[PDB]
Amino acid sequence: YSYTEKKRIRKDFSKLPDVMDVPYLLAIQLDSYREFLQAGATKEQFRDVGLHAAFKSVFPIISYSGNAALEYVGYRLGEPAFDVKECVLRGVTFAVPLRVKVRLIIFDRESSNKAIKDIKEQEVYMGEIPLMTENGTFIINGTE
Amino acid sequence: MAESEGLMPQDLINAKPVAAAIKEFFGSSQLSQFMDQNNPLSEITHKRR
RNA sequence: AUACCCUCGA
Repeated sequence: YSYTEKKRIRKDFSKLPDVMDVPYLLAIQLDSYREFLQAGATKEQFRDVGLHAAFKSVFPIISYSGNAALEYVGYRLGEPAFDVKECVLRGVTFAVPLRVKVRLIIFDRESSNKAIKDIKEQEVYMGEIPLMTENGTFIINGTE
Repeated sequence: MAESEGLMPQDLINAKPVAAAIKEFFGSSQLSQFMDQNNPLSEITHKRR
C-alpha cells in the first residue's frame, strides 16, 4: 500500500479482475527511439534496426575502377552538450554529436592482399541527433 | 582518383547532407509538429497518435 | 506581409 494513495481512495466499481496492470503509456515512442539509437553497445552491437543498421547497409563502398574501400567500424554517440531545460531556455535542439570509425583500405588491384595501406580513424562529426527526452518528446529550436 | 596517401578519411566524407536531411526531417516533416501542451492528457494522446 | 505544411472549431 503506497504513500500517495493513502491521501485519497477512489471507490472503484470494478466487478472484474486486473489480470494485467496497464502498461506504460508512452512506451511506443521511447522503445522505438532507444532501439534506433543503440546506446548500449556490447562487443557486437545488436544487428537490429537503427543508425547501425543503416551504416552496415551502406558499409561496402567500391571505387569506380579502383581498389579502395571504406569499411565501417562501430559508431560512437557523443555526450549531450546541454541539459534539456537549458535547451528549452536557449534553443539548442538538445542534440548529441555523432561520430563513426571508418577504415580507408587501398590495394594494388592485383586480385589479392596487395598494397597494404589501411587508414582507420574516427570520421568527422556526422551531424547531431536530437536525442528524444525521457517524456517521449524532443526539443527542436527551443520548442517541444 | 585520390591516393591513400593523398587523402585522409576525415577529409573525404562531407557530413553536410546528412545533417541537412536530419534537420529537415526533424523540423519540416509533416509528422513533426508542436506538442499539444494545454493538457497533460493532450501530450499523452499526441505521443500515442 | 507572399506560398506551402500542420493542428483545431462550426
